[PDB]
Amino acid sequence: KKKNWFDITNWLWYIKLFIMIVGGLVKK
Repeated sequence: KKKNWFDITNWLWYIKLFIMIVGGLVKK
């Protein structure tokens, strides 16, 4: 489990969604 935690693909969804939740605030 913890040895595979470096696979950014697990938490990549929250990164892609960060642009969706902000919409217009994406530029900061």
